Amino acid sequence: LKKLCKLLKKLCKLAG
Amino acid sequence: LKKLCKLLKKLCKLAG
Amino acid sequence: LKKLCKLLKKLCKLAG
Amino acid sequence: LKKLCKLLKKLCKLA
Amino acid sequence: LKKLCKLLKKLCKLAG
Amino acid sequence: LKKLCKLLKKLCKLAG
Repeated sequence: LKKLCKLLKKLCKLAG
Repeated sequence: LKKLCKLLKKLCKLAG
Repeated sequence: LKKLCKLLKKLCKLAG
Repeated sequence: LKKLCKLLKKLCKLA
Repeated sequence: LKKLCKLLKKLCKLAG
Repeated sequence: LKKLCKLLKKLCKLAG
């Protein structure tokens, strides 16, 4: 999923 | 495994 | 996203 | 929960 | 990486 | 945390 992969990416950015 | 769940929880905590 | 973390938390809880 | 697990299964399988 | 895919698979297996 | 995110990015980049 491109949606699952976009959400994981935004979780990483918000956490960093 | 119990380590992965700990990192996923902390990622979310920081993300939030 | 809040649901992903929420689904990931349930996944980790059921597994432990 | 189960759809996510298949998406994860599908992600690892697609890589 | 191959180790991540293995734990995710274990997390799901156990959680069901 | 940073390692997990780097791996997830790759999994997502390799997958598509």
